[PDB]
Amino acid sequence: LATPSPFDMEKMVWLDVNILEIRKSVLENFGVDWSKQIPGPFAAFGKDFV
Amino acid sequence: LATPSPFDMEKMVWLDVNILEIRKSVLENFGVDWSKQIPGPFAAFGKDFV
Repeated sequence: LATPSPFDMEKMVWLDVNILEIRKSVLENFGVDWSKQIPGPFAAFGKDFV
Repeated sequence: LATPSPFDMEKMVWLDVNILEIRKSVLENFGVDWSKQIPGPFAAFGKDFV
């Protein structure tokens, strides 16, 4: 004839979460940048034999 | 011969909810910003041997 409870009281849990992030960066760009491809010498010939 | 009730009177529950929020921010931008890429020296040569 016994009856159950509507529900069972459960233990409660507390959760503590930490998330830590650090970012660092360095950027340098220095010097003299020259041309690396330049025109070369040229030669040409032309004649009319007849 | 007994009959059930049309329904059962249940207990009534009051819920009180509080949500609190605060945001703060600072933004600074100061100094002098110069050019970092400038034209460099140039040289050119040209000749007609024949």
